[PDB]
Amino acid sequence: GPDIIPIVAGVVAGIVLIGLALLLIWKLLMIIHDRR
Repeated sequence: GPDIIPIVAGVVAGIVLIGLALLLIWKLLMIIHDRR
């Protein structure tokens, strides 16, 4: 869209960081119940 690119660069970027940050901490959750 018009005058929306600047917004996407910020949001679309953070979206990739959230999906990666969750998968990281995710391993910290399973690593505990892995030995349980």
